[PDB]
Amino acid sequence: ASEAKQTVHTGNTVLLMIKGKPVGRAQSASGQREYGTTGVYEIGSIMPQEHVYLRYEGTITVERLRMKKENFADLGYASLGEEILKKDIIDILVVDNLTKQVIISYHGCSANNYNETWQTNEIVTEEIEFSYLTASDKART
Amino acid sequence: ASEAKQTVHTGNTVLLMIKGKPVGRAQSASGQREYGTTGVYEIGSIMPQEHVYLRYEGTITVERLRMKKENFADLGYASLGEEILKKDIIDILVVDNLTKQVIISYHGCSANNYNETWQTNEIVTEEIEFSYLTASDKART
Amino acid sequence: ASEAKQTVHTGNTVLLMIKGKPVGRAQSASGQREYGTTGVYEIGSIMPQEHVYLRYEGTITVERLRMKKENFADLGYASLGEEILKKDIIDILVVDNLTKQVIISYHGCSANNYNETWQTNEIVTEEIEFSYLTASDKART
Amino acid sequence: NFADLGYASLGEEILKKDIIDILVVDNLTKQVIISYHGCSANNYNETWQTNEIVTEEIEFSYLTASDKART
Amino acid sequence: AITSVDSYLLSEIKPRLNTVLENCYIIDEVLKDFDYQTRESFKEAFCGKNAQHEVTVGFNFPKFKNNYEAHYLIQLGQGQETKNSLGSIQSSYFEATGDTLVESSTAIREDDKLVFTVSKPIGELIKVEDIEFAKYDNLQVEGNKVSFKYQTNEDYENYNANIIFTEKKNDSKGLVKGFTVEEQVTVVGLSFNVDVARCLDAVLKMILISMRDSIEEQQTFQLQNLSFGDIAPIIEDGDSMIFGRPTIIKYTSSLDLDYTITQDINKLTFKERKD
Amino acid sequence: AITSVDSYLLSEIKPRLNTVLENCYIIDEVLKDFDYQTRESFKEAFCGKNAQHEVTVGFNFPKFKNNYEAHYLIQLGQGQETKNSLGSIQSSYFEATGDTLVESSTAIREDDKLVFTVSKPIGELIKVEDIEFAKYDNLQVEGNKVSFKYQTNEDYENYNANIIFTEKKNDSKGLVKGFTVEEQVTVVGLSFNVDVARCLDAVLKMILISMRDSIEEQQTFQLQNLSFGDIAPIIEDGDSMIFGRPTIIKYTSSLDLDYTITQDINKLTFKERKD
Amino acid sequence: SIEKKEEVIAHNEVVFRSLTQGLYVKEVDIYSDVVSYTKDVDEALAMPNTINFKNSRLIMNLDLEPLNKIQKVIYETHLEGL
Amino acid sequence: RKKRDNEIQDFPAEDVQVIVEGNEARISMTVYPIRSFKKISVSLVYKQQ
Repeated sequence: ASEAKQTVHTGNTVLLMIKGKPVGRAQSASGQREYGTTGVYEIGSIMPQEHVYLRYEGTITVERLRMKKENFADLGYASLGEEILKKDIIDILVVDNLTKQVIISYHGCSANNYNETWQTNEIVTEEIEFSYLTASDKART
Repeated sequence: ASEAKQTVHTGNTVLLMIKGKPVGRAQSASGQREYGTTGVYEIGSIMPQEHVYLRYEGTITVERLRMKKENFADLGYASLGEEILKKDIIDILVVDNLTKQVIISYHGCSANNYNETWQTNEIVTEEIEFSYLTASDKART
Repeated sequence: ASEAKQTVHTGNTVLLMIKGKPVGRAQSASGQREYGTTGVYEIGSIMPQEHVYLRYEGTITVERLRMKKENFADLGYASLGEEILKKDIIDILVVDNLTKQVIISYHGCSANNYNETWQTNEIVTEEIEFSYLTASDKART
Repeated sequence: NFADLGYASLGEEILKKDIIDILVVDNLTKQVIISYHGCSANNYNETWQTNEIVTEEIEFSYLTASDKART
Repeated sequence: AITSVDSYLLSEIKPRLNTVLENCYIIDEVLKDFDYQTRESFKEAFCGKNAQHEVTVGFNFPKFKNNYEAHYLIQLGQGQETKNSLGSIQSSYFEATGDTLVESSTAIREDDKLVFTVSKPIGELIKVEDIEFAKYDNLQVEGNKVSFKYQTNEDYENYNANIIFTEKKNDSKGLVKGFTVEEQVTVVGLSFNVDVARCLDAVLKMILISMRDSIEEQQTFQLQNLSFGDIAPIIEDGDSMIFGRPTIIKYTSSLDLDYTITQDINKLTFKERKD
Repeated sequence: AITSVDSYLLSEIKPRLNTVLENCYIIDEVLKDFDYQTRESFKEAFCGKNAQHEVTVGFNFPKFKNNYEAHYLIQLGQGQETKNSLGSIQSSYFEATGDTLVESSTAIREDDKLVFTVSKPIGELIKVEDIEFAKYDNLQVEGNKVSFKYQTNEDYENYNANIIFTEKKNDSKGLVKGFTVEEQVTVVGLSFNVDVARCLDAVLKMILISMRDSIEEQQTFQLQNLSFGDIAPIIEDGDSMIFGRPTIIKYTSSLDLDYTITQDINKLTFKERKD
Repeated sequence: SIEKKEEVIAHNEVVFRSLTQGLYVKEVDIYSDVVSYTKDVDEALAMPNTINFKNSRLIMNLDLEPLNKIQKVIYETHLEGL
Repeated sequence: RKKRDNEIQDFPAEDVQVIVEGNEARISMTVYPIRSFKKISVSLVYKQQ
């Protein structure tokens, strides 16, 4: 039996896709958003009379195991030097394994920092952190 | 036997409710309040002569497992871009499972930051932190 | 046998009392005091010629399990909004279970911050931090 | 306050205020450390702010300063 | 108030289990996942008011024989102390209070008030269903009845309500001494047919869920943690084996005692030093 | 909806296993690593629609004999509780909903609309394959059929599609109470020839992978964790030993119950204080 | 004799009974019209016997005998002499 | 919220009443009306010096 009213997402029901290509052996991803809320304090009140949105900052991180082929450097998505200046924006999509419907998409993603670890006793891993213009959860049912 | 004089609250005796809707698969929530107490020091005393309240800052966090439906983004409570500017305030209520009486309510809640984690070996989780104008524990017996 | 010359205090020989009322299901409490000692350095010496007391800062924290009744909010000791401004000072007493003699008392306690945690797998807990004017260990034998 | 206590004035009442003498004192024994004679006011400043404590400042000009009665 | 978890399980299980097996609709919801063959055979056997076969429940090491066709078996299990409190103090009360009860009542027409009557003295009220008595109502308690004023409530002379209240015994104020105990209890279903055991275990899981809403569970027995063992042959020395899947239930509760205080201060005299 | 993992394994395995053994191309891909001798001997025995020998599957402690030449054996294993939720609440629904289904349908020509018909009432729609209905299409559901408007979609009178939908039962809104259970189940292949066992285990691993795409697995049974034991002689008291490599499967699932609400507020009256 | 007694009314409700069959109402349709009937007096569909409920909807069906129902539970003690 | 917007000057928090009865709810509450400034009376005294 399978009652959809209580289902949740997991690692086996999600795909990470770039330019249609599913990135392989991807391990984890985290998303952050900051609206920069600030309160307004009058003289005759310790309490904040109201809150206001001021600034939108958002970053997304991706952890991956470096495949011998189609690594982020080979794919051209990342960069290692002045080649970065010629790299255009990208959109990173999280799409449902079952229906292939979209769960959340990040628009105008741009790379922030690049990390790779070479270790003796463990598989090679690399991490990338992007900064995006806007997020979207459209194209739903 | 059940002597009410010693009972305490637990995860099985509490409900988290928004706009009447009970949020599903909610895991944890924390509440913080800062009165900004400061002392007054005279010249002829190392001791603080008195303390005074100056500033009220309060935040509440919520941890949840992303259901495939009725997630904070789908519910319209959260936001992912400029849609936030059209989102009005909300009130988050913690209500007793037994009696449906209120334990504590936060008024004029506003969103501060949004966090979601996609991981391979664990269920998806998301965290939201709100900033509220005032708290209340009224409507008791 | 029981030789009092070596006895020590423990959780089973102490009571935490406010306004005569013993607070129930209290778990822990910590007390801090800072005299702000500073040295005096002359030109012809690297060593500090003397130390002097300058400023007295002290805080006490209390951890508790939120009983369904007589919680810090219901007791009126804490506050959740502008109600705080009408709350007067209190004295928090640590008294011996055996003799009901006093061990240490804090005078002119005032609330600094308020923390409460709602969790799924554990009993609800709340923490309060107070700032006090003076401490006393009088009324002994 | 100084305005309440009359040690300082806001309006034309200042012309009705005489000189003032200030002393700085040892707390232990109420011995004198230094004294200011003939103090008269020059500047008076006041501030109000949302979450700070109200701060009152005043500037005094004096005729002489003496440190006696110590010995 | 030392809590006998084993007795509580039996008290809750026996009535609720009979009710669940009484109707067929609930059983279908419970056994929705199981195949048609096992589901209906179990229903043909135990389900319905007209069921010839019946389930039984009892404690371990009885000197008689149990219905090994289908039976619930309980044994006390381990216990542990987890959390303490300063001075072992839990709570302070001004009134000697017993259990917490839920009762149903209908409003009665007095002159100035409408009043509900309850089987025992009210002591501490907790809630009347979906009423937020305002100060002008002047809600108050008297003996075994609770009263609220009549005016601008005149449509409610026939109001039918549920009341949550506590049993009052004495005015002797006292303290509570005790601590929290983490206790484990074992439960297992028994049968000579494995399919029955699996259905039996699944039925148990549901009523455990329903017990999460009970008054005793909400107030006294909290923080369920369930653990299931592997299906095993409980017995092999017989014409056929006995199969059962043990389950382990964990609870958090307080072992409390009442300490009464007689040192009530009423007088207070100030005298100045002769000097 | 208590989940019988053991039944789910049998339901998925029996059809899929027969299909895999039916063709030879898939088996070659599965057994690509194995040597030629073992690979073809297994294929000669079980592979193909014309296979005289056949594989069987069943639960433990049966009173009959199993085909010990090649057999899959299952036993329930342990179970544990891992994660809870506040008030044990999982979800809230406005409609009584059953299983989630996938059905295939062809568009039908109505006057204003093109409609698909499904075997049961639609309840909640989830997806129609590769259609993003715009607002001008005015997608809506009616009974057991789903409809979208005809204009600027006229080429699709014969559209052939798959539909994902839920079984609707009642309009009685209710809540869900339950928690998550971490369950382990054991599976083992049996033979009197070790080579067959190794091939048999490898076949199992593949269909477990394929089950990761199943509707039930994606929605109900998540977070696979597989663990393999060492090849051991299951039996020694006979003319020849029985060899089998046990495997352990772990799952995460919810033990849920439906609580129905009848307190539907419809009227709302405001009255001012008499004073 | 009686040493102590008290009477409390648990419920006051209105129950629906068919005029033809005499069976009480067990289940009803979307608009509270009957779909199932039962002989049980107590299991019968019931609603509070309050004026506000009447204004909030007897109204719906014709083969309908709207009956009132009341429950009395009595607590008593005796000292039976020898 | 209204007080924070200065729409209402004061009110009793504890005076509210709520009752629920099947599909109906009754709500009762009180709020103090605002009072405007109406009368001023003045007198003068003339004196020498």
